Amino acid sequence: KIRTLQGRVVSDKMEKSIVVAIERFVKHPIYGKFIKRTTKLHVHDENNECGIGDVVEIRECRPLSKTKSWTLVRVVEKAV
Amino acid sequence: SMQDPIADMLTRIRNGQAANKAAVTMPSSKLKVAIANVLKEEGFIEDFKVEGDTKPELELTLKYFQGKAVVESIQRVSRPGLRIYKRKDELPKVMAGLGIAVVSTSKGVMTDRAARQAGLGGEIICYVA
Amino acid sequence: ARYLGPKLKLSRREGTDLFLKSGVRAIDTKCKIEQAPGQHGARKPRLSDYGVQLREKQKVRRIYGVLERQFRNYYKEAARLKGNTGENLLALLEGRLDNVVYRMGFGATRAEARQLVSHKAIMVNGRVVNIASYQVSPNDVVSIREKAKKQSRVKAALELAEQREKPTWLEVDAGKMEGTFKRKPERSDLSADINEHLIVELYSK
Amino acid sequence: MVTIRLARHGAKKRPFYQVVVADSRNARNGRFIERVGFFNPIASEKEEGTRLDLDRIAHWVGQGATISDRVAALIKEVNKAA
Amino acid sequence: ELQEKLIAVNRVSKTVKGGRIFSFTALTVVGDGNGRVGFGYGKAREVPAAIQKAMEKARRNMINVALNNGTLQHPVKGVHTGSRVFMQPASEGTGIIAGGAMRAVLEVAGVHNVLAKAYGSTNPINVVRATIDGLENMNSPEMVAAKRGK
Amino acid sequence: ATVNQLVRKPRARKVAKSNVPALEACPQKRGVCTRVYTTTPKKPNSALRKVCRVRLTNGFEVTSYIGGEGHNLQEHSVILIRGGRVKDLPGVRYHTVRGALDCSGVKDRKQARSKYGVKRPKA
RNA sequence: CCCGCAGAAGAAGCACCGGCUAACUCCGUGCCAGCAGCCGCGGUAAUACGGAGGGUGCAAGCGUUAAUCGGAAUUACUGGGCGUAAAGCGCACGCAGGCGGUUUGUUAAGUCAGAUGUGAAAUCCCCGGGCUCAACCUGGGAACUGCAUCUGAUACUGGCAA
RNA sequence: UAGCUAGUAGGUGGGGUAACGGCUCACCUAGGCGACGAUCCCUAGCUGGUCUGAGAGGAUGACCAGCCACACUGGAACUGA
RNA sequence: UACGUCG
Repeated sequence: KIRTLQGRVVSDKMEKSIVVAIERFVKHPIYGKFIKRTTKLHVHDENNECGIGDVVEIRECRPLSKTKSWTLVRVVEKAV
Repeated sequence: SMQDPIADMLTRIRNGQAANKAAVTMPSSKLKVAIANVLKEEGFIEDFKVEGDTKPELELTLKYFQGKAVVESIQRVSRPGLRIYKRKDELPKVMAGLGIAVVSTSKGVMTDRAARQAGLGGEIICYVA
Repeated sequence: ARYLGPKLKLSRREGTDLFLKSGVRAIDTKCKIEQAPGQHGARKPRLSDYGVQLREKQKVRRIYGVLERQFRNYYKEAARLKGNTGENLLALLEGRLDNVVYRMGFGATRAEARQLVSHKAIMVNGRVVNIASYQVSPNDVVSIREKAKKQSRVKAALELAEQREKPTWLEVDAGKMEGTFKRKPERSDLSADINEHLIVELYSK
Repeated sequence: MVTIRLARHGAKKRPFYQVVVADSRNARNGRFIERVGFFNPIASEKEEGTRLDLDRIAHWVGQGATISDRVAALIKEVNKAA
Repeated sequence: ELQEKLIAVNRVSKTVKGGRIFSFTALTVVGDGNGRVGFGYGKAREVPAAIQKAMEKARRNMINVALNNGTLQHPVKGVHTGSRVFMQPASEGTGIIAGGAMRAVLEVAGVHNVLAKAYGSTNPINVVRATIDGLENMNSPEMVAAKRGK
Repeated sequence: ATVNQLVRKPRARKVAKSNVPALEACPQKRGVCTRVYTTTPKKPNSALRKVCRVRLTNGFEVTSYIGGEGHNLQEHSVILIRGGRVKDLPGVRYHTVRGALDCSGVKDRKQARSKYGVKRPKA
């Protein structure tokens, strides 16, 4: 299959694009504590179906603008 | 508030051994009965008994060999502030093998000898020395 | 790079016969052993703990004729080898070629054996070895060449080989003047009075 | 061009050559794709002096790799067995 | 087969009416070479009387240690006053490699090849007291198996 | 000390700076010895300590002790400063290498001879 | 590299000796000259200064200086503390954060097990081999504690539902 | 050093490149980054490794090898795979 | 100064 990620929409307001925060849960190298850690990504969506506060899966593609090398596959869990 | 009931259990057993207490009661759970079954199996407590219906109460009949107490030092390793997950190679032996370390592996709650023999590591709960 | 001095002085600071002048006569008789290692040698030292460890290391080096960087390298090799580091260290000192030439009775002392080794009078396995610290493997044949065979020294040295204890890990045979290092010497096969834990602890501080 | 060639690695007055597959415009003792055998021109008169993986060499010559004169001489020395 | 050795002599003082008065304290450890370790303090006005009181107190007040073959069994930590002390059996980890005043008690104790490292304070009067406490609460595989059934 | 508090802000031991700003941390420097002095020590000691004041080659003007019995330094006398504090004089941090550029070896010396710049007497 | 020649013949210094720290006396100097890494020596009998005799440690080196780590558990993750030694905010409310009682079901993100790809070669480690040995060179392995993917396990933690 | 950013963030279309791309231009939207530390300031080639350490770490990155950058200083292209 | 022990 393809490698994909899941994350939530952190903001919405851009012209056929979105930005998604990813939560990786990584152990501290010295201290041995599992710490949450984000990764904000500028993600493309044609016809901008996902709004703010959603949860969306996301795959990597060719560059579509500056940063923006990521595009959604499936919007889940939109509940407001 | 209570945020680590396992360390609370081990505290009950340290302070029961330290006060020459015959038996120790506490609120009960699946993990405490799993650990208590490991402790009875390895010979650190005499018996356990879970009573009650809607509020279960685990009771550990403690051991005393001579006048001295059997549970010499019980420590909580994987506390909630910082959890400790060892592999089957990193899996420690306590008092150079004379003292078990209760590891929660995917197959169940085992000792260090039993889980190093089973070929699988996990989350190391407590050192019993 | 080697000592070159008064030998019996070194044997007199240690308080013990270091076999540094084995030679013709018997037990020392002209050493004033124990009495005075220098001018204030009549004083008892009241030696420290560093002093006993140090003095044990110096006893062993002054026996086998090794200086410090070379000895220290023997300690590193004895440390990394599997087993007991004291016993490994004596096994490394006993496999030295000048030592094996001394044990076989080819030299009267270890310095005379070191000059036999040094002056190309000794072959191992049919190849001449010029080096005092060649490490003799088990099941080797070390012998004297045709030059420096039937020279006086070695004959006299074999004469005083019978006065000593005939080491178990050798095939001493003096007829053909060739020997076989058969096995590594056990710790219980040598000298009984050196305390190698003191030199392990000396280097491990 | 990729070349199966020797690369000098021993001490002074005592060379040990390792036969590698390099992009030919690298340095001699520099970057290689894979090493594929060795060649000691002394070694002693004991057993080998040279071993050399003929399957990987045949793979690279199948890919288009060239071979220097020494490596060709060594393959002409170790022909299939001797 | 008694194997006595002194660790520390000091000059303490008292400060009476007319000037000071200087006394000497010994601190020795005896032991047979197979468990059986004792320490004694002892203080007197001259040094040989001090060491003699120290030996005489140390020959009594002697404690059993459950040795292994020639060494400790499991790693043990003994604490006394300000002086925290670690030990590790070092299964033929050659030579007694301990700090000062711990080398002596481990030497006459009969152990041969452990690894130590004292922490905290390293006053000699309290670093033994933290080796015996230590070697005292170190128990053997036939004692743990006695306790817990098997 | 709590592991969260160290994730938020880790441990940090300070830098423990150098006693000897002989800059770059070079083993010796050379200087011109702007003047030559004798200076009285701190309280429990008393002497007159022979000490020069030096314009180094890196710009720094530092004062420097002169070892041994008797020297031949005077005011221009290019010397090789070394590094090493004389505790008994307040504020000298350096020494002069005897037996160096314009600093002769100590006259009539026989022991510890290398650290005073004196050659072996022929005998 | 091998053989022959002549003759011990061409071939030993450097630091230190009060404690730490192995190794001691005499003479000169007399708060001076000077020494010193710290403690500190020297104001007339100085084992601390300078010399000598003696000894100790290293050795074609030996000392000093500079720099790093160690010792230093004196930044403590392993592995420290906070009544009085330095250290509990003057006290609360509370957002983000950290942590979260108990039972069942599902998931399997953390966690664990296995597999695959990769983690260049050299270097470190192990077992061998070649230089008379050693340093050195070298064959094979281990290792590179990682990351990614796939396959599973589901006790603990997390997500979801009750 | 708490705000930084107007080709800036995104979109549509044209151009450009070997190739995606604000890479560039016109128009439209008003975004984007930031206390998980942006922006500014000081320092610095990076790594395999090296030194020390029981270890975890700490320091460092001379030789050897991989990558980047530079070629008196600042800029530009031409030829050419 | 200064604390180091026998037939």
